[PDB]
Amino acid sequence: SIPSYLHADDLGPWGNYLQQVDRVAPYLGSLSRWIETLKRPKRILIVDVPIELDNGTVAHFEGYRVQHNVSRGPGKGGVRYHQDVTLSEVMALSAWMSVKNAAVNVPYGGAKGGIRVDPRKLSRGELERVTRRYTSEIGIIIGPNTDIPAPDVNTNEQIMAWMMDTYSMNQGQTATGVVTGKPISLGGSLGRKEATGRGVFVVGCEAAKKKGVEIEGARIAVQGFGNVGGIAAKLFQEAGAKVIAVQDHTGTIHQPAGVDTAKLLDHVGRTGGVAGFEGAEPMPNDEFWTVETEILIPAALENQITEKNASKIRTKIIVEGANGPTTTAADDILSANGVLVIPDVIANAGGVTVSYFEWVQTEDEINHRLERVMREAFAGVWAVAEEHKVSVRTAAFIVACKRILMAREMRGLYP
Amino acid sequence: SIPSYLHADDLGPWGNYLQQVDRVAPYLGSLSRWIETLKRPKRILIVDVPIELDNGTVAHFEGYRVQHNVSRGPGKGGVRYHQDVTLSEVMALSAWMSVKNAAVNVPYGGAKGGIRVDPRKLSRGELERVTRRYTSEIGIIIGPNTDIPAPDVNTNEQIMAWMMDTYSMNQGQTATGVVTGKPISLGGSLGRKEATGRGVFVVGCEAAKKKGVEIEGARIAVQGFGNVGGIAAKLFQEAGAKVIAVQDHTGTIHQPAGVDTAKLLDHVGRTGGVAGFEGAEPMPNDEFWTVETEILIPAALENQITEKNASKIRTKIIVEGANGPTTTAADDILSANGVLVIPDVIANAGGVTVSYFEWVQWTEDEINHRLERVMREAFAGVWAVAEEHKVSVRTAAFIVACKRILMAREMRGLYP
Amino acid sequence: SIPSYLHADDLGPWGNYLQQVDRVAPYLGSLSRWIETLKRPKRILIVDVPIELDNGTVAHFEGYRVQHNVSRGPGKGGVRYHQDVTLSEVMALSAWMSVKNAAVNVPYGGAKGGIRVDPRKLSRGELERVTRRYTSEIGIIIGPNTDIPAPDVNTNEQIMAWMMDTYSMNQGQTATGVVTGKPISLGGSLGRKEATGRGVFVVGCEAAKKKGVEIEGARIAVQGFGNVGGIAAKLFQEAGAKVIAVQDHTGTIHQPAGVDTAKLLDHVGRTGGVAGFEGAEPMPNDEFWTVETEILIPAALENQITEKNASKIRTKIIVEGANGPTTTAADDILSANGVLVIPDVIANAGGVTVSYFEWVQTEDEINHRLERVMREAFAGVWAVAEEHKVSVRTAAFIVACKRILMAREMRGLYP
Amino acid sequence: SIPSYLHADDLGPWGNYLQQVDRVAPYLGSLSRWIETLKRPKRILIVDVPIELDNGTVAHFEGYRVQHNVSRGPGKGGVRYHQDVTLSEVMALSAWMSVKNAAVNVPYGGAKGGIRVDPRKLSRGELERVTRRYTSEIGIIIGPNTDIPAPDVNTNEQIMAWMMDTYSMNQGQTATGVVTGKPISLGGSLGRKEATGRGVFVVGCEAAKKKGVEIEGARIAVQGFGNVGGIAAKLFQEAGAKVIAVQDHTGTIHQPAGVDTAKLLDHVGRTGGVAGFEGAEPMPNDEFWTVETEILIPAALENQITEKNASKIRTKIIVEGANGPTTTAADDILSANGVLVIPDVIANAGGVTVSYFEWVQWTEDEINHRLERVMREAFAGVWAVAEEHKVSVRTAAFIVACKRILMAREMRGLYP
Ligand SMILES: NC(=O)c1ccc[n+]([C@@H]2O[C@H](COP(=O)([O-])OP(=O)(O)OC[C@H]3O[C@@H](n4cnc5c(N)ncnc54)[C@H](O)[C@@H]3O)[C@@H](O)[C@H]2O)c1
Ligand SMILES: NC(=O)c1ccc[n+]([C@@H]2O[C@H](COP(=O)([O-])OP(=O)(O)OC[C@H]3O[C@@H](n4cnc5c(N)ncnc54)[C@H](O)[C@@H]3O)[C@@H](O)[C@H]2O)c1
Ligand SMILES: NC(=O)c1ccc[n+]([C@@H]2O[C@H](COP(=O)([O-])OP(=O)(O)OC[C@H]3O[C@@H](n4cnc5c(N)ncnc54)[C@H](O)[C@@H]3O)[C@@H](O)[C@H]2O)c1
Ligand SMILES: NC(=O)c1ccc[n+]([C@@H]2O[C@H](COP(=O)([O-])OP(=O)(O)OC[C@H]3O[C@@H](n4cnc5c(N)ncnc54)[C@H](O)[C@@H]3O)[C@@H](O)[C@H]2O)c1
Ligand SMILES: O=C(O)CCC(=O)C(=O)O
Ligand SMILES: O=C(O)CCC(=O)C(=O)O
Ligand SMILES: O=C(O)CCC(=O)C(=O)O
Ligand SMILES: O=C(O)CCC(=O)C(=O)O
Repeated sequence: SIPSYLHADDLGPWGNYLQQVDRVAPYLGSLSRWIETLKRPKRILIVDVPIELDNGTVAHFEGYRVQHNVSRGPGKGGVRYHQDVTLSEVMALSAWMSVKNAAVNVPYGGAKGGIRVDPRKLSRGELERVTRRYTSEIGIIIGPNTDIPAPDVNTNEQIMAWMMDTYSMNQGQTATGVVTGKPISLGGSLGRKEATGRGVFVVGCEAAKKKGVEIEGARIAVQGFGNVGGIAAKLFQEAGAKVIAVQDHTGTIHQPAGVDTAKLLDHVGRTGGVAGFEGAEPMPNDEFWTVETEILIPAALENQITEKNASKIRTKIIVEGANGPTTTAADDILSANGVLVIPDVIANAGGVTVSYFEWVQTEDEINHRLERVMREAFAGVWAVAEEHKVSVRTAAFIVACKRILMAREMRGLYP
Repeated sequence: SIPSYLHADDLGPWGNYLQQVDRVAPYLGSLSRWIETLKRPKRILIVDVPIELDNGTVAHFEGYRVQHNVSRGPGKGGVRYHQDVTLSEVMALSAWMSVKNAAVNVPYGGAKGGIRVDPRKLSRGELERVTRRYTSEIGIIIGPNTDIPAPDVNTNEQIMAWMMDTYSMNQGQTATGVVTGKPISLGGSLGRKEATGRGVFVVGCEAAKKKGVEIEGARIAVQGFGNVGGIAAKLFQEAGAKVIAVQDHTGTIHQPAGVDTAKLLDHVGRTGGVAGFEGAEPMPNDEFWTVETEILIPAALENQITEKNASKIRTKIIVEGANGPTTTAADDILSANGVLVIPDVIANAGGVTVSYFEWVQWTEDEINHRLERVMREAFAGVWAVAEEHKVSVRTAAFIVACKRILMAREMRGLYP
Repeated sequence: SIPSYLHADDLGPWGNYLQQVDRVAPYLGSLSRWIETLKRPKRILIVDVPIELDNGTVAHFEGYRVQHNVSRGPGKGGVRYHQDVTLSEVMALSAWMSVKNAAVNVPYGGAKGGIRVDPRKLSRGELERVTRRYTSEIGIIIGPNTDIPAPDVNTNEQIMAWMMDTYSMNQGQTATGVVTGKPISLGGSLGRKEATGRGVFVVGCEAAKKKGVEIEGARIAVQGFGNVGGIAAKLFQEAGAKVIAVQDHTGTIHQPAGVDTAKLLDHVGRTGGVAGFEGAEPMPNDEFWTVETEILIPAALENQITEKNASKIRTKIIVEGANGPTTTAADDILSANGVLVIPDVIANAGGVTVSYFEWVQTEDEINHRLERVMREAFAGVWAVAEEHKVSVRTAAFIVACKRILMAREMRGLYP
Repeated sequence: SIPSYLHADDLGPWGNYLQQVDRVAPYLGSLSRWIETLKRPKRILIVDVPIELDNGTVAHFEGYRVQHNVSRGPGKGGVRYHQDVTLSEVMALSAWMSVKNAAVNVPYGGAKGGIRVDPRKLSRGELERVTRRYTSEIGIIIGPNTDIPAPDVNTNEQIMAWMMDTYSMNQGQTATGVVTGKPISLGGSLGRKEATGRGVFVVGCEAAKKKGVEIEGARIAVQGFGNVGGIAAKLFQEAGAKVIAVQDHTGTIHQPAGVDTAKLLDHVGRTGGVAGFEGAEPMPNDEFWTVETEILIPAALENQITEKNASKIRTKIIVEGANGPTTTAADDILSANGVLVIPDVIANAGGVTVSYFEWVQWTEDEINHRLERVMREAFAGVWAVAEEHKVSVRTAAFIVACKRILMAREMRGLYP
């Protein structure tokens, strides 16, 4: 049964997560007794985030920090700034953290934050004030040893610096370990910046090996061209693939010869989106999903590959950079159509893997260890998929949830 | 706008509270720029409360602690165990705490807790385990100097004792100030246990003087016969009133000679409700609202006097012991019909008043004498404001309370 | 069943305390279920207290803090420095604290401290160093809101000042509420210094009314002439009584005319004890107990009125200033001889009552409220004794233990 | 002088420890002035552990946590559940932790915990409640940076999980570092679980080299077949040795061909002990000590090799898996009989060594490979000391450890 604070016909991403839980249920053996633990976050914190606007009036924004499961260790997970941030969305994101963390076996529980705001509508000062007030409000449950935030959509090294500074001033001492994804002047690295994109690239290459797809001249489509999508695209072109189609919030472009990802990155950084890129042609947004490719990389927001457009997708491999881009109804259609789907909770875990590295701590040393971690987790999940004759997503959930509920099992209930 | 985590077609009591806020808006003056602070709780904590049931299976209950506003001091407010506990309801209850605390001028912010559970369905052990797990889950935001819980619907000295012990054991030291409503053996009193009901009685008498109603012979109806309703009814009969009708969750009883509250209290204690009481007749639940009285006392749950039944009410004074029992639509109808309505946020504040006396530390009589006097003073103050602005006592109570709460916000400012 | 860390043949005062608990068991009713709580201290802390001696060598002393029961509130109770301090003794003293605190109804659990040292064998420097090391070592379980020490045998305002300072310096801030019995300069009072003796005097007068003993001309004998004994004798002489026999660790003196208590106080202060006092005749220690009196006040150490000498006693009232001066075998003998015995756990509760007054914070007003509390506590216990046909001691335990165990019952067990 | 809270005629294991300290006294040099530090634990905490039994009765158990010496670092040491747990035993166990941690040079002081309880007499629910109440009571002095418990007799990864969870719920955050010996799901390893038994095997092979004893074909007798005894016997059989006699609390078995340790471990798991094992013959308990072996491994409880049975032992090497299994009087007898005794404070330090590894953040084989190396090197260092002073390995081990502990005490000094 769903919690009374949610509406059953308005479950958003959390409704998808719950479907993914139902699908792993038959594979949990005696851990089944504990399955409801997956459907109930330990801690939901909803905080008022009031600031004085530049125009003189007071503005109130919804801030969230959800700790979904911390059986295995302190909470870990990013912070989203987006106009569509909601309780149900932050809950789902915190759950996929719990599952991805268990799946790649980092000693972290899952947590997530969000502010319901479009940062484009705020001045730089307003953005800073919102960030600091939010960090003050959630300070009561975060900390280097308790719950460690990180970037997500519309947040970045600057937002993390403001968070780290605010928490430090509040507490009275510099605490670099309270957030990851920090600027290098404060402890972070170019390693962490490209970690998520690089993980996506690595597991996409491992899947291509399985699917018999050659990376040289492989057609790639990417949704999103920010921290995850932009980096994944850069690495695939550098591997000799052709990134032939990109869609973001500003529109869609198309380049049969493959875009110059370097120039497109600079263009995205200069205008805020791919629309207007000189080295490509504009394309209707719907046509993006029908462009024939070898690999499709959803790396924008959730619920993008759905019952509605899944059948018209013509690709060999989907590699989920985004959290929850694909629904379970879509999974079924894509499988029936012979598409290999590499799940978010495996594919995008590069970020939290290096976040772990940053929390504990060449650039090549880091990356080579990450690539090892990502291949090994992929290898393991693949073996579980083969063993139980299930999709890679289900297999990922088998591995992650067995680790989560065994922790619950051993820890027990008090009292 | 309303927060995105609520639905507009499902606001519960929070919707009623927002309407009450709209009505104080014209009276805030320069503090109007802060009015949205009243519509946004500072802190919403929702916790999982898992236990193993006696039967071997794991059960998960919804737990809540909402700190609506702490501009003026630490959080203060009860914990409700009820099957219809929801986010919006605990939100509304915590907001009424902020207002009532500012109205009677105790240095507490408003907070409230809830567990979505029917205690009737739980064994005594299960109820303990639920209470302890809840307490350990919200431990991170409560404490004797931070947020202090107390009883509410279906909770009592035993539930409070369990919360206090749990918190103490988690913290590693006895912390008797972490909750109020404690049993005598842990720092509480019979004073606090009858405080809210006594506050209702005192305030109802002050109102009766204003409307020219004599207490001796006066007909009283009471919805709810628990901690608040039972004591209120008991005190009114002892003052010479006739409690002629009682409704609770088990049924409605009617007795024009006035019930023996001593015997009815005992009956509710043995059986669980007023249903089946010897000294009365059973009456249809809807009919309860139509019984002619001098004073009607809703002391059960919220949203009980509505546009559906407000025109049918025949009484001179409503004194709200319950939180949120009357909607703003009902207010308009009752006022049109010349009914005097004394708002919850004044009438039921006797509890948090003596809760303050428990937390901060004189005979019981002396303690009651100060309580009675505190309630009289706050009533007279709110009444003076009602006359000043020619508004209802509810609006005046909000004028007084929100001016205190928002001036605190104004002075504290925003950081950064 | 006694704990394994004690020896049955070597129980010391704990053995007497256990017999007292057995004597209250028939009167607990439904609270009998919890009676073992009285028999088991929540917390025993034994600490090494090493210092460097003046002679250049290292000395190790035994330090103790026992928290017997904290159901009703934070621990409260004094610290004894004495060569015969032992685990069993500190346990017993902490348990009498719990009981007296509930009998007089202050919101404190029972606790006690001790250092097995004879201060007469230490220089002032050494005594200070021992006091400070001991405070640092037990720091982890004491504090203004947790456990509040106080004086007892061979400790006083100077020991308390050192304890308070050490704790403040360890914690980084002045914390005056960490102990009671402080010097005036640090928050304390003459009211607290005389509180225990005054309580003994008050209660003694209430018993005298019950037994028809006139204070005017009454013969008083006091064992111990320290903080408790000295002050009680002083108040009784001021009330017109004759203090005719005093015994302390240095000897016994006798003065049928009644000693000048003021001069004897001065003499003890200068020489260390009553021995050699000019205004009295020396007398064998054993003969002390046979001197006929109206009121006998044991205000020294425990186990002083026993099966061996109880039959020899010729007095009308015994008022216990000391903790546990009278064994249960002695109670029975005394009972049979028509001697009224007013128990320690009522008679000496003046200290903790004004200690409470100190912990929360005129002198005449402060004493006027000490006297009212003591009379009301005495009348209440007297009522219970008559109601149940039991001794005053048993009645005091009835009142105290019903309050202690009802707090236990209500708090329950977690888990 | 012994502390007044102990009896000279009832010192238990603590008395044996003191004899051991006396034997190292001539070798301390200038650090002699601090010898009494070895004989006085910094901190003894004894706690009441009340629970409600399944039959409705309140039961009180004795809980202990003794922090013997923390000059060199945070406290580290196991928790024993046993019916003969006593103050003197937990003191002795804490002190051997101090010594072994210094001997193998891990940055931990010595501590130990226990509950005087026979787990066989409690249900699983009762055992859990005891564990949790104990953890909440000793919480005030344990923590990941303060004092980190671990397994010992009758405790294990399930007990560790419960301690960890309790401490985390009390503190309000997951704290996986508060204990070691955790299950894999909570951060523990198979390396840690086999660690002590493995270190016993490693040093046993290091002594076998010194004595020219071939592991292949060597006769082994083990007392105790739990976490230490079981894994040690397995590792020896896998190295070609024959495990010919096993004694545990249920009895003694004999098998001159060498037991299948895999099948015996399974039997012990299923029935609780070695009694009834089909693959061997029953044998009188006292005869266990007279069986001729190459290697004898006491891996049960203390005081098993004494004046009484020492002259009867026919073996080449004794390797102490247990804490304090051998008295000083037995030591002398064994030395005169040419038996080589490898002491507990070196031989069983494998656990704390990997406990350190767990607490701090390589495959399971690299973990083991590092364990093997540190154990060989610590053995070789103590051996060099023993030959330097012409003393036993036990005395040499104390020389190494006590010099390090007392130098730490010397530098830190006394405050004030
Ligand atoms: N370390 C990380 O940053 C990390 C780790 C794991 C998963 N993720 C997930 O990866 C995804 C992207 O994260 P980011 O860090 O790249 O965000 P980012 O803010 O750098 O860029 C976000 C991208 O999403 C696109 N987008 C937004 N709304 C869109 C719409 N309606 N239609 C199409 N595209 C739209 C934007 O145009 C932009 O390209 C999110 O799902 C995030 O949760 C991020
Ligand atoms: N100190 C306090 O307990 C306190 C303080 C201030 C306000 N209040 C308010 O007073 C009211 C009652 O508090 P309590 O402490 O009396 O609770 P209580 O649990 O002692 O009893 C509650 C009463 O409500 C009645 N009730 C429940 N459902 C009903 C229904 N559907 N129809 C009619 N009656 C119904 C129950 O039968 C019972 O008589 C609540 O609104 C509570 O918020 C209580
Ligand atoms: N606030 C308090 O100080 C307080 C409160 C309650 C109870 N008590 C009890 O009162 C008693 C005395 O307390 P104090 O504070 O007066 O101690 P104190 O150290 O001021 O004087 C103690 C007295 O005991 C005497 N004494 C010691 N050994 C003796 C022996 N073998 N024979 C005879 N006399 C001996 C000493 O000579 C001295 O007169 C103790 O039992 C203490 O626990 C003290
Ligand atoms: N990591 C560890 O577990 C660890 C580390 C270092 C030292 N030790 C020591 O090793 C010994 C056991 O460790 P464990 O972890 O194996 O305990 P365990 O509880 O797994 O098994 C204990 C063994 O002792 C046996 N035993 C109990 N009483 C006995 C008796 N009277 N006669 C003969 N055998 C008896 C039991 O039958 C069982 O075989 C203890 O001395 C413990 O302190 C354990
Ligand atoms: O780096 C992290 O902590 C994880 C970032 C995140 O939220 C994600 O993996 O989606
Ligand atoms: O006494 C308190 O602190 C809270 C009482 C309460 O919950 C209420 O006033 O409704
Ligand atoms: O003042 C106190 O806290 C108690 C003094 C004391 O030790 C006693 O009452 O015996
Ligand atoms: O793992 C540890 O901390 C040590 C276990 C223990 O108590 C021992 O070595 O005997």
